[PDB]
Formats: sequence, C-alpha cells, structure tokens
Amino acid sequence: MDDIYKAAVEQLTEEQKNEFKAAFDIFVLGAEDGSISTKELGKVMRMLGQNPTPEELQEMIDEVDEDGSGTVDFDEFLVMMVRSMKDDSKGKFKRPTLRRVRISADAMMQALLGARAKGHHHHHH
Ligand SMILES: O=C(O)CCCCCCNS(=O)(=O)c1cccc2c(Cl)cccc12
Ligand SMILES: [Ca+2]
Repeated sequence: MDDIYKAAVEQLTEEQKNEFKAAFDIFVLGAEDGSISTKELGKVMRMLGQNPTPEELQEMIDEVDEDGSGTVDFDEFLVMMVRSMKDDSKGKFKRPTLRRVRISADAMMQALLGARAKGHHHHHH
C-alpha cells in the first residue's frame, strides 16, 4: 500500500473520486465481498476486449493488492489509478517496450462508465 498513492486517493475530489469509485464497483460488479479479484478483474478486462486467465490475472491484482488479499478493493483500485496517473513510465521491470503496458485507464473507465462525459452515446454490444 504505497503511501504516496494513498494520499493520491485522498487527493481525488469528491467528484473525481466518485467516477473512480464507479469503476471500482464495475470490476466487482456482482461481487459478494465487493473486492476486485482476478475474477472480478477479468470481467472488466473482457469488457475492454481483454481475455486474461485467472491465474495470470492474479499478477494484475497483486499490482495493487500488496496485502496479498488477492482482491483490490476501492483503495487498492484507486491506487491503480494513481499508479499510472503519476507514473509517466516507470516499473519494477516488465522488460523494455512501453514501460507501462497498463490497462488503458482512459478507455477502461470509459467502458465501465459506458462513456460518462458527453461524446459517443455510450456503447454497442
Ligand atoms: O498481449 C498480451 O498478452 C497482454 C494482454 C494485456 C493484459 C495486461 C493488463 N493486465 S491488467 O489486469 O488489466 C493490469 C495491468 C497492470 C496493472 C493493473 C492494476 Cl494496478 C490493477 C488491475 C489490473 C492491472
Ligand atoms: Ca486486498
């Protein structure tokens, strides 16, 4: 649980955080615990056209699930937003090439919110 990102979460205004909060629920949409797990993570991942396996999804979850809970709650997910928000291009490794390869937060959230902010009508199945 990075403290710098922790502050980032608190930094997000009520409105900005609200939008991010919506994305959080989307990942766990239908989650009994409400925590974003590999299963709750892949669901949204598929929404963006991603088809990551649960076993591999665990790595993505761990990205923000430093607690080893296996699930990224609101705070854990919110960190993800700040993780790529303040991270222009830095990682523990992930080899060379677009040092980021992070779930396109831009469109990612757009899919969860179904286009919340004018523009396209929404989405089409
Ligand atoms: O061409 C390929 O085979 C790669 C397919 C693309 C999959 C990579 C994205 N995987 S991901 O689950 O969307 C993901 C990546 C990085 C950080 C994350 C955090 Cl902090 C939270 C939740 C998910 C995160
Ligand atoms: Ca956790």
